[PDB]
Amino acid sequence: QSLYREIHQLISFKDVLPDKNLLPDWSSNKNPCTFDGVTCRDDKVTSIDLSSKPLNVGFSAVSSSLLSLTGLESLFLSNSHINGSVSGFKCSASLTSLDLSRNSLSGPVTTLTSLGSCSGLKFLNVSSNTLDFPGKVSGGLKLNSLEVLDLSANSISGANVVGWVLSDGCGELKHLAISGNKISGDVDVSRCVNLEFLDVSSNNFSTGIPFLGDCSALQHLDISGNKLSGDFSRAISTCTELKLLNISSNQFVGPIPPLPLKSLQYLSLAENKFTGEIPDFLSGACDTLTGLDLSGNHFYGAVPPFFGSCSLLESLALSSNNFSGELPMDTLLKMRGLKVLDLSFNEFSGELPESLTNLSASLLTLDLSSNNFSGPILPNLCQNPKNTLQELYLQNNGFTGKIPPTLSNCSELVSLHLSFNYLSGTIPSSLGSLSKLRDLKLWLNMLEGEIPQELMYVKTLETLILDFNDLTGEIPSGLSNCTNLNWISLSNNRLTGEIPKWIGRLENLAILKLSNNSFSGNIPAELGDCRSLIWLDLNTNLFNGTIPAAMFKQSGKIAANFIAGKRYVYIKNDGMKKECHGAGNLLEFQGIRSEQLNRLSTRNPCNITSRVYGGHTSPTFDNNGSMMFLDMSYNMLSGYIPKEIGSMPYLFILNLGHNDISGSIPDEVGDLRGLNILDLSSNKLDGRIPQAMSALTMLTEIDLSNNNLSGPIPEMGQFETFPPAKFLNNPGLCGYPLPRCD
Ligand SMILES: *[C@@H]1O[C@H](CO)[C@@H](O[C@@H]2O[C@H](CO)[C@@H](O[C@@H]3O[C@H](CO)[C@@H](O)[C@H](O[C@H]4O[C@H](CO)[C@@H](O)[C@H](O)[C@@H]4O)[C@@H]3O)[C@H](O)[C@H]2NC(C)=O)[C@H](O)[C@H]1NC(C)=O
Ligand SMILES: *[C@@H]1O[C@H](CO)[C@@H](O[C@@H]2O[C@H](CO)[C@@H](O[C@@H]3O[C@H](CO)[C@@H](O)[C@H](O)[C@@H]3O)[C@H](O)[C@H]2NC(C)=O)[C@H](O)[C@H]1NC(C)=O
Ligand SMILES: *[C@@H]1O[C@H](CO)[C@@H](O[C@@H]2O[C@H](CO)[C@@H](O[C@@H]3O[C@H](CO)[C@@H](O)[C@H](O)[C@@H]3O)[C@H](O)[C@H]2NC(C)=O)[C@H](O)[C@H]1NC(C)=O
Ligand SMILES: *[C@@H]1O[C@H](CO)[C@@H](O[C@@H]2O[C@H](CO)[C@@H](O[C@@H]3O[C@H](CO)[C@@H](O)[C@H](O)[C@@H]3O)[C@H](O)[C@H]2NC(C)=O)[C@H](O)[C@H]1NC(C)=O
Ligand SMILES: *[C@@H]1O[C@H](CO[C@@H]2O[C@@H](C)[C@@H](O)[C@@H](O)[C@@H]2O)[C@@H](O[C@@H]2O[C@H](CO)[C@@H](O)[C@H](O)[C@H]2NC(C)=O)[C@H](O)[C@H]1NC(C)=O
Ligand SMILES: CC(C)[C@@H](C)[C@@H](O)[C@H](O)[C@@H](C)[C@H]1CC[C@H]2[C@@H]3COC(=O)[C@H]4C[C@H](O)[C@H](O)C[C@]4(C)[C@H]3CC[C@]12C
Ligand SMILES: *[C@@H]1O[C@H](CO)[C@@H](O[C@@H]2O[C@H](CO)[C@@H](O)[C@H](O)[C@H]2NC(C)=O)[C@H](O)[C@H]1NC(C)=O
Ligand SMILES: *[C@@H]1O[C@H](CO)[C@@H](O[C@@H]2O[C@H](CO)[C@@H](O)[C@H](O)[C@H]2NC(C)=O)[C@H](O)[C@H]1NC(C)=O
Ligand SMILES: *[C@@H]1O[C@H](CO)[C@@H](O[C@@H]2O[C@H](CO)[C@@H](O)[C@H](O)[C@H]2NC(C)=O)[C@H](O)[C@H]1NC(C)=O
Ligand SMILES: *[C@@H]1O[C@H](CO)[C@@H](O[C@@H]2O[C@H](CO)[C@@H](O)[C@H](O)[C@H]2NC(C)=O)[C@H](O)[C@H]1NC(C)=O
Ligand SMILES: *[C@@H]1O[C@H](CO)[C@@H](O)[C@H](O)[C@H]1NC(C)=O
Ligand SMILES: *[C@@H]1O[C@H](CO)[C@@H](O)[C@H](O)[C@H]1NC(C)=O
Repeated sequence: QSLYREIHQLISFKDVLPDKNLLPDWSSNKNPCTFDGVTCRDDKVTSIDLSSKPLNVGFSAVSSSLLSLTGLESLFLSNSHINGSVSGFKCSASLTSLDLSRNSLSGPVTTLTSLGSCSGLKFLNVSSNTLDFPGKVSGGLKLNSLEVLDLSANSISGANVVGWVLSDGCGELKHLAISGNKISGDVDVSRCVNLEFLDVSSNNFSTGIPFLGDCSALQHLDISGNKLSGDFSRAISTCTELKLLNISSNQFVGPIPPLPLKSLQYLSLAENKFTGEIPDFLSGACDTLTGLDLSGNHFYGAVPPFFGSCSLLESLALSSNNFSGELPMDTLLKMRGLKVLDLSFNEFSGELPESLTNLSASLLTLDLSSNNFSGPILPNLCQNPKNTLQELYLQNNGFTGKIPPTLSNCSELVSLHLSFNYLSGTIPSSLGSLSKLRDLKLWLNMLEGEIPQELMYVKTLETLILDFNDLTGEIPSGLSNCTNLNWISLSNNRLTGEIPKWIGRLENLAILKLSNNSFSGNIPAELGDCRSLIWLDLNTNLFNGTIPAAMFKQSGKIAANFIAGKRYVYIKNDGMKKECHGAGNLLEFQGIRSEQLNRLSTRNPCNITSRVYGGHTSPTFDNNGSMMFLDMSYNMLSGYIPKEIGSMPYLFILNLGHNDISGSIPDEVGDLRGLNILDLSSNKLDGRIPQAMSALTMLTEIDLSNNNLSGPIPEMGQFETFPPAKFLNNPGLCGYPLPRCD
């Protein structure tokens, strides 16, 4: 046996794969110690790693072939497209680690009890599978030799499952993760005297806090992501060695209870309902504290002063509370090690004390957004050379004055967010010297001047958001270089010129919003060479010419992906203030408060109060793909609607109102089976509403008023839902909701 067995066992596995090419250098009459994925010691196989290879075989193929291999010590099959479920099998006494994570194992978690045939198994990872819990609890896992067990991200829903895992003993257990399930009930790890790591986060625990007993070895405790309301302080009081405590995203209330700080490195109480003010007793942790997160509560007060002793604190998150007072920098500068600072969403007032520039060479993220500050953006900022700052967020404050050009000295800057302020002046050209910047956001300020040509010197830029400023001039040609741009927005400015034809060279452009400006010219067919475009808002401009049929070629071959994951707001235009134009205004909204959109009142006649949608971007498709949004109302368009208009299936919205468009509504509009909004009012359209539109099943708003249209209204579909107003000022038109055809 020995070799003969080793090779015949491995090739038998290979020979059951559906794609034997996945193990190309495995072969007969050749030593396995030369195989990719194999590890050998002294010419004997000791480990097999076939992770991230789509083997597409059942576990039964693994147990008989690989797990029975004599002398095998570890098997790694993570993300290897193994399905089926565990059953009994001869398991060599040498196997100590099995990793079956990110696979499709199924069935009750009681299947795992048969892994007890591996007398030496100490590390089991079956996370990110689909194991469920038998409706009823019974027996135990009965793998009481394990030191490490990860059951996370399965489909386990039940009560006292934790009790089940540990029923028959846990003396040896050192690491237990069960996050990402729907487990509820009680957690009693008091008999697991060696437990050092407990992750019961993102579960369905809503009763009591886990019982930890002596807690004489616990170093990592993560109970975040539940609905826990209780007295965790009592439960963790005896925990002498705790290094990390994450209780975020729960239902905890009240002031900060006492804690064991003698070894605490990370502490998060975020996303609860704690009240009060940072107690002084927390100073005892500054000897060891590396990360603090108090964000998302109801705390108040000012950054207490003892934080100077927190020399080790690498990150301070205090956002979304009721903190106040000038920047307590008298303390911050003592934080030699601080690298992330986040005071956003408080009421820290006053100006920026000039001594900030020192901390700009140790920090990597500075977030003062959505506060009450006022005063100039310190020009001397980033004077201390070797400025490592990567992100600057000062939006939604009371900051006034010119945009400092010194900001070009933060050579490592990747995101600059100064929106929602009262910043006057021009946009510094030195920002072009920010060779790594990806996000420039300065909308709703008082920024005069033209858009710097020097932005061509930024080969990384991705987003350029400058709405609601006093910008003037034309679109700088230099942006043809920013190949990676995916989100340009210049609305509510006084820009002029024409949409440059080189707009098509940006194969990453997903969003282009240019409303309430003084642009002009025929719309460019080149926009049809934008393979990422899903959002094109051109309303309230002076464009003219007819509509290029060629701007709809990419429909069907779009893949929107670069765009997903950014906080936004969509403001639906109410059909009330005729002074307000467009379907709606989509706007980036990272770090700004929804409660400050009223600042637009003096800049926009739209009654925003009614409609404000938001969230984080989540494109609907991935391949396939087509434009989702398309607004061009309140321009000087004319000619006939190209029948290519109806080639965008994922299209939600379509506004072509208040123009000079004629011809007959193409019968392709009925093909837009995702259409929720359709505006074509105030035009010169003739013909009949194509009965093909009766196939539109998702129309929530339609408007065809003020045209030369004639004939019947489709009695099928949704046209009977809509009111006469949406069909008025069309003499020939008849049919309910209009009068019957005489
Ligand atoms: C059970 O298996 C699962 C699935 O493998 C496993 O969960 C995964 O753990 C890894 C780390 O072990 C996670 O990936 C890490 O994630 C963060 C960013 O999210 C990074 O810190 C890590 O990158 C570091 O390491 C890289 C090389 O190793 C470096 O290039 C890099 O600079 C960083 O230093 C790393 O990517 C992963 O997200 C999870 N979850 C998944 C994949 O769903 C789990 O740990 C296993 N359990 C046990 C007990 O081993
Ligand atoms: C997370 O845990 C909570 C409580 O720990 C679970 O909520 C409870 O779920 C049960 C099981 O479905 C509900 O029972 C059902 O209730 C109604 C009457 O309320 C009745 O029609 C059914 O016969 C059934 O017994 C129970 O009401 C519910 N209790 C609550 C919400 O207070 C919850 O389901 C768990 N999972 C999730 C995903 O939240
Ligand atoms: C402390 O606890 C918090 C809350 O549990 C941890 O933040 C959480 O981090 C996880 C990944 O570890 C995030 O999960 C992912 O989230 C998205 C939803 O946005 C989802 O698509 C994925 O399925 C995935 O689960 C989770 O969002 C995030 N939660 C929050 C509120 O930010 C944090 O990492 C913990 N820190 C430590 C040091 O333990
Ligand atoms: C296109 O952009 C321009 C410039 O932002 C908008 O003009 C300005 O619009 C706002 C919104 O209504 C006006 O503010 C209002 O002013 C009056 C008195 O001035 C006051 O009673 C209201 O409470 C409100 O503050 C602003 O005056 C107005 N002025 C000028 C001179 O342009 C325009 O409305 C935008 N159009 C669209 C459709 O968004
Ligand atoms: C589209 O408009 C351009 C530009 O005209 C100017 O801007 C318009 C929005 C409108 O306000 C006009 O009164 C402006 O003059 C037209 O191109 C020429 O524009 C020049 C002035 O720049 C004018 O002397 C010419 O007569 C215009 N037209 C021609 C054929 O020479 C353009 O014609 C307009 N229409 C189309 C279909 O392109
Ligand atoms: C790509 C991303 C940057 C992001 C914009 C999208 O990913 C976003 O999520 C989408 C799919 C959102 C934004 C605005 C929302 C519309 C609100 O404006 C209405 O008036 C209603 C009317 C009606 O309620 C119907 O549901 C549709 C519609 C147009 C809403 C639909 C979903 C939205 C379209
Ligand atoms: C495990 O996964 C495989 C696919 O990876 C499943 O087998 C396939 O089942 C479909 C059903 O139509 C067939 O068309 C495929 O040809 C099958 N694959 C083959 C024969 O290689 C299998 O059913 C899954 N389930 C289990 C329990 O293993
Ligand atoms: C908590 O937020 C409240 C508002 O909800 C703040 O109240 C105002 O704070 C300013 C600060 O300059 C005072 O001038 C106002 O007088 C306060 N309002 C009232 C009605 O008195 C408050 O500052 C925050 N609380 C703390 C403790 O910082
Ligand atoms: C950081 O700021 C300093 C001071 O403003 C800059 O130093 C000057 O840089 C310019 C660049 O053209 C040189 O011509 C000057 O000679 C420099 N100073 C002196 C005294 O000669 C420095 O360039 C900035 N660094 C950046 C933006 O990376
Ligand atoms: C920015 O774009 C311009 C064109 O708009 C680039 O001009 C290039 O010049 C080089 C020689 O320096 C030529 O080989 C290229 O053909 C030109 N065009 C392109 C698209 O590369 C300019 O180099 C670009 N770069 C910067 C830093 O401005
Ligand atoms: C915010 O700043 C303004 C002046 O800009 C001041 O009147 C106000 O009291 C400050 N505090 C709050 C909580 O808004
Ligand atoms: C604007 O919003 C207010 C909020 O109360 C609403 O009552 C009012 O009718 C709206 N006005 C228009 C013109 O839409």
